[PDB]
Amino acid sequence: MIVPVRCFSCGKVVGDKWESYLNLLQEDELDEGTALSRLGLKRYCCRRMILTHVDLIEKFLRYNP
Amino acid sequence: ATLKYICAECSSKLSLSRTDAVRCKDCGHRILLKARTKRLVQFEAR
Amino acid sequence: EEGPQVKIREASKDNVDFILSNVDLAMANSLRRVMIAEIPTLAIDSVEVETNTTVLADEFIAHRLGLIPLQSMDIEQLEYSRDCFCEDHCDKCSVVLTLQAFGESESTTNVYSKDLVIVSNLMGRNIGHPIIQDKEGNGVLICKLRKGQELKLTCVAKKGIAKEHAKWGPAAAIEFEYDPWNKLKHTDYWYEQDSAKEWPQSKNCEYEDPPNEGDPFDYKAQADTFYMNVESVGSIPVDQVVVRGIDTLQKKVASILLALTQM
Amino acid sequence: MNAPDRFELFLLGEGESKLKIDPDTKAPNAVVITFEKEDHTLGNLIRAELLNDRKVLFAAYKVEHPFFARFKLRIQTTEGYDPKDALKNACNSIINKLGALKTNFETEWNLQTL
Amino acid sequence: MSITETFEKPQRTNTLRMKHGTYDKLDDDGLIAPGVRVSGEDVIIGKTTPISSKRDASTPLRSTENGIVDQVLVTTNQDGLKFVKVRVR
Ligand SMILES: [Zn+2]
Ligand SMILES: [Zn+2]
Ligand SMILES: [Zn+2]
Repeated sequence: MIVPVRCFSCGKVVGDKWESYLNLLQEDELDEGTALSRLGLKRYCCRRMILTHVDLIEKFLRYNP
Repeated sequence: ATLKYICAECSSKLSLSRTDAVRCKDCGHRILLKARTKRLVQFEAR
Repeated sequence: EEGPQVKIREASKDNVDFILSNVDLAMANSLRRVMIAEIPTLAIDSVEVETNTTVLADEFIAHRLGLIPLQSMDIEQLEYSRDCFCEDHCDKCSVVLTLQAFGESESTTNVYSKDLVIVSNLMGRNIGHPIIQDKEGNGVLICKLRKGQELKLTCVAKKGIAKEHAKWGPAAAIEFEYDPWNKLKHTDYWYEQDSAKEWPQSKNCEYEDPPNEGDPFDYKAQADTFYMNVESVGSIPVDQVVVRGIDTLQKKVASILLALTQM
Repeated sequence: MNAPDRFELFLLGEGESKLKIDPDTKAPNAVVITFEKEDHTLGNLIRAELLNDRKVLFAAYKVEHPFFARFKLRIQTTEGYDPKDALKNACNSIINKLGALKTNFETEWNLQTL
Repeated sequence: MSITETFEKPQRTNTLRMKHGTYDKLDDDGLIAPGVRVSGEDVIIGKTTPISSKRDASTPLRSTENGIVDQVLVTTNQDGLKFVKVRVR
C-alpha cells in the first residue's frame, strides 16, 4: 500500500525516503540506481525495498468514501 | 450526537427504526452502512 | 589495555567501522548477536484507535507505528511494564503519544512521525521523541489522507528487545569479516578455472599481508582480527549500540555467576 | 494459536531456574548444566572460554531443539578441580575480557572526529 | 402468512433454541458493529423465527476464524427483502 517503514531484511529505516526518491527522479532527472545510492540504500536488500514498492494508496485515495 | 447507520454515498448519518424501510434523505440508496463502535479497540503493535 | 582491542576506521552518527583484535571468534560473534537482539529500546507497543476513516486498516497502521524508531537514549532509566508495580502502564514504565490528523486541504495530506505528540511525563529523561534523520524533519510517512478522512490514535511506547519483536532492534545490519586472505582455510572457494581470478578481493585485504607462495600451511593460527561495522537505526547513538552490546553480554554472564551463588 | 509468547524466549516461566546442575554418570568429574532461557549467545561463549582452561577435560554445548530456549553444557575436569568452579572461572574470565574491550572502545571512540 | 424472521437480540422464551456462541456482542438491531472484535463461535447476525415463539436463526462466526468486524451493510432486494452482509477482517 505505502512505503514499508523498514527494510524487511536488515531493519534500515526506509519509510522516510519515498518522497525524496520520487523527487530524485522527477525534478532531478536521475536514474533509479544513482537515485537509490544517493539515499544511502547501499545493500540490495534495502535497495529492492524502494525500487520495488508500488504506491497503491495513491489510487485508493481516489475513491470518494 | 449518535448515529446508528450511515449512507453508502451521501455519508449523511441516518438512523431510524422499524417500518422505515431502507432509504436515506434524498439519496434513495437502499444501502446504508452500520457505523463504527465507540468502545475503542486496542491493538498489539506487532 | 591488554585484551580485546578496538581500532576504529570510520565513525559517524550512523556507522562505526572498526577492527576487533586479540579476541576469540566466539566473543566477536556473541557480541555481534547481542547487538542485533538484546539491546533494550522504547517502541510503540499498543495502539487505541478512536477514528480511522483512512484507506488503511487499524492493525495495518498500528503495525507501522511500532516500526517508527523512538528516542531510547535514557532507556535504562525506564522500567519494563512487566516489572513495574503499577496496573498496566504508567510514567514509570511507559511513554504515551497521540496522533490526530485530518484531511483538510484538497491536496493529499501526509501524516509523519513528527506529527506524533507525547502526552505522558518524560520526567527529564531523553526518551520517546520520534527519531528524525531526513533532510526535512518529516520523519517516517505513516499514512496519507484524502480530504475528509480522519485518524485519531493513542499509542503507548514500552521498553523491549529484538528477541521479542524486531521493532525493538537498535541495529540495522552488522558487517563482519575475518581472515580476508583465506589463510586459516575456513572456506573452500568454488571455481570454474581460477579461484583467485573469479573471487572479488575484499576491502580488508589491504589491511593484511597476502600469504607467501611457498609457505607451508600455518596450522596453529587461530581467528583474531575481526573487521566489523555497526549501523544504528537512530533510536540510539551508534557508539552506544556497541558499548551496551558489551554491557548486556556482561550482565548476562553476571546473572549466571549469581545463579551458582544463590544456588 | 499454538505459538508460544515471544517473551518465553528470555523470561523464566514458573518453577524454572536459570540453571539445573546434574552429575554426569558416564564419566568422572563430569557435570551437565541446563541453562533455561538462553541460546547460542552464551552457549558458544562459555564453551570457548572453558576450553582455554587446561585443567578442563571436556566442554561442549547444544540446543536440542530450536523450538525451546535452553541449552545444555557438559564440563569434565581434572580430579580435585570442581567443574562448577571452572564455570565460575570461565565466567569471570569472560566478564573481565569484556570490561577491557568496553574501555578500549570508549577510548578509541573519543579520538574520532564525527 | 403472519410468519417472518427478525434481526434482533434473542433472549430465550418457550423455545430456547440457540447456540453456544455468546450474543453479548450483537446490538439490539441484531447486528454487531464495525470495530467489535470477534472470534470463537460468536454470533454475527441475530435472527429469529416463530414456526407454527422464538426459534433461533442466526449466523455464528466460523469456528476456526477470528478477526474484527470491518463492515456491516443493510439492504433490500428486488422483492423488498431486508438484506445483511457482514464483512469480517
Ligand atoms: Zn536491507
Ligand atoms: Zn443518502
Ligand atoms: Zn508502570
